[PDB]
Amino acid sequence: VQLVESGGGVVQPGRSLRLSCAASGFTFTTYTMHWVRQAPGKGLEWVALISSDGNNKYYADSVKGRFTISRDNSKNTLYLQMSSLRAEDTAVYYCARGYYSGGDAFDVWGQGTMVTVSSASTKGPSVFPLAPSSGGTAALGCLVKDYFPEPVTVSWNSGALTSGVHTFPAVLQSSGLYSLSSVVTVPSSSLGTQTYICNVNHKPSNTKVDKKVEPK
Amino acid sequence: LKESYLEESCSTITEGYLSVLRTGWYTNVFTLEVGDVENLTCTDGPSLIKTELDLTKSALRELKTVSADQLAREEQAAVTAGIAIAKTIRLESEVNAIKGALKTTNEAVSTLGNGVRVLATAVRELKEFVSKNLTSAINKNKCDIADLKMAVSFSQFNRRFLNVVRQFSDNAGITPAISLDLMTDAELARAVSYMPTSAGQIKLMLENRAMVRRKGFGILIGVYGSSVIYMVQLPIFGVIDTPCWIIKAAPSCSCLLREDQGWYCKNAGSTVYYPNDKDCETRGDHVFCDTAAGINVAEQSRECNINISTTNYPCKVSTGRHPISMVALSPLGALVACYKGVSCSIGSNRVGIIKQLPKGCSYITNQDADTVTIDNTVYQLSKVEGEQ
Amino acid sequence: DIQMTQSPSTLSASVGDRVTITCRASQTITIWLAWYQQKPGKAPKLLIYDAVSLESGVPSRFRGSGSGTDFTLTISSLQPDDFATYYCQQYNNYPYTFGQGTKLEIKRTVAAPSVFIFPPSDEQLKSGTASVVCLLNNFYPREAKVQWKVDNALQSGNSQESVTEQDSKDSTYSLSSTLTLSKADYEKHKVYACEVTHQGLSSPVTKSFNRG
Repeated sequence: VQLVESGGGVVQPGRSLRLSCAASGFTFTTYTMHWVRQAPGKGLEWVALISSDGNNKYYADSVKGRFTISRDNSKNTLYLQMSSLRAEDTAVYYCARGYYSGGDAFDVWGQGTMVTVSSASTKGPSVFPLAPSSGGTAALGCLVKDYFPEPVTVSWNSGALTSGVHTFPAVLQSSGLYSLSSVVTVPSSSLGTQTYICNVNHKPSNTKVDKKVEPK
Repeated sequence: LKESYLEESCSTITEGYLSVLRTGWYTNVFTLEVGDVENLTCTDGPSLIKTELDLTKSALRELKTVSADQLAREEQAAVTAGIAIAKTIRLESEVNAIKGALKTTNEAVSTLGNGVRVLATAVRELKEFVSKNLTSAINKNKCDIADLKMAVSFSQFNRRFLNVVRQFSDNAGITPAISLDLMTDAELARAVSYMPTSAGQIKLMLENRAMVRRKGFGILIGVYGSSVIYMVQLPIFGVIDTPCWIIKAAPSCSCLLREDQGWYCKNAGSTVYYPNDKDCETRGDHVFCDTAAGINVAEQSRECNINISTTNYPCKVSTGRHPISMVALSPLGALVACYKGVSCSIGSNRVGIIKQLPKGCSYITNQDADTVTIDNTVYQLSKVEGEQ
Repeated sequence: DIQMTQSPSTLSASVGDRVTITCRASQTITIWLAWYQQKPGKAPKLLIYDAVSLESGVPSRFRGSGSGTDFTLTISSLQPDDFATYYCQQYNNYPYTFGQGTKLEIKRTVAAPSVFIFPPSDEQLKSGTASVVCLLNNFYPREAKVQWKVDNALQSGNSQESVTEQDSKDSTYSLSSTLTLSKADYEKHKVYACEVTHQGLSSPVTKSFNRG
């Protein structure tokens, strides 16, 4: 009893992409199916429904004309054919089941798959040290600027130092590139005695790099 | 659909709609059998089954209250005729004759002593669990039983009952609609079938169960031992696929506006008018109108759509001294009345303004527009034929 | 479309409290509504369908209440699990619209942010861009206003902020403002200030650095 979405990825504006949703554990042919999407940070937004048989498909005004919903009750799979993708369509896309005939409350959702429509192309991050400032304890960090796409994974002392670490959510700049900062607070009596290294990794870029942050 | 605008009168007419007329109410009486819970006690102390048993006993205690609260509402529009039905079924005679009719089968037609026939349905799943599976192991009067599987089955079987109590408790005995716990999808399917009309009307209602639940409602009868009795009034859409048209109007100013705005459906050649907005409701190209809230108008009324100065019918156009600028949105377009001398503009959703409009009446389609703006207020174009 | 208005946008409460979130539709939607519990990174979980009916698996602390346009959702005894973001949704007609969301945060006693400023790295300066980082650490609540002033002159649109999720232990938030300009633009003014105002501060606190 589960739905599983697939087909999400990074594409350029104007491109096309097909999402499929595998249904199992219930009588998929009986249920009216939906697609509901959620931009990063934003709230939920229904986009499309398709009836149990397929005669009636409906779409929100935003995706109307570009997206096309379909289903194959033989393979228990739900489809969404996205064309003319704009950067606004960047979101996580869940397929959801209607509760009952006429009652479209969504009682079963999928994991969701991430779709990223951005004009930029793959690029690793530039890591810049945030030298300690302060009292009693001190704060340092690593600015990890100008990378695409998400995500990057920031450790500290290769995962040994975990308390006081604050890795902020990425912000995508006007450039179309993501950037974040990861900070930690440490005692001052230890800044010279103990070494502090942030280990950044960006798998879409294979940009594995460590930068030691020091007192200036 | 065809939507044509009338330069005179500054109105619109959207033709090509197909009726779904609610001509009657089918009555479905339900017996939610609970299984004599209050004879079971919880002396083992705090236990999970004891929480679930108190929930069920607290639920019917509160349901006995909500019936008691609204019987005292007797001092002496389709619901007011529906409690009159609920009056006759509340007697112990009818309840017993109904329960007796359902002893053999889970569903049967019971002929009421009042000369009417209602459908009787039995939802036994709760009582079946409370008697066969529940009261057997808790018979020790100790609820801290080893089988935790029983407590989770109790939660699953009583959920429909708990939700019905919550449903009737919040609305004080009369729900505004048929919910999933009032009737399931399958129970709805059997009831609409049992209605007195042909296959076409059954087919449409079965394809539009959401309208059946919308316009249908439910009244609570009361508790009779371990039997939650309640009746659900389902709409009977006995006349379908007849022609309907909507004529929405803006003030034309020199100053007049058309008072016979609203929905019009034909039933057996006699045109009928639905003035209020809640009488009719649309699903695609189908108009679900309430027959009771309908006004038989003479067919000479379609003369207001060729020239109002035709003394075969008094088209009753109304006049105002102070001209008011307004925007009455139509399904396939928009009529904008802009007679006060303000900035009036057609727009789109990613291009912006397309053209400035003059002072007066002018009809617009969605084909070359997406908004209409006066001053700082913008009106987004849509098929709000359900707007008056 | 039917516009779903939730209130409040943010609700801060403690374990054991009762909590009422209200949803409001622009048109009458009869009793066709749904309440979802969404936790970060996870799909929404349906809680109550129709107006008051409970979904299988949902605890009894959840209560619905509403008819027509004004609906509520009351959690009768807050458990640590209940803190997420809650959404309402109409299904009277399509398009199906949701509410803004209501974040159920845990309440803790007010804490003022520990402010830190970070000058642009030398390596970043050699590349030609200068981003100055301001850090507000462990404060409550999340409401905070950070303004950049270069040479006592306020800046607008050249900074962008980012907020942590509420700490599992501290129950606090941290915030990061990153004012960005070019090296040439960076090298014409000397003081770079970060003015912080937050209800844990009696007066706005300013943290700055003189380059060199």
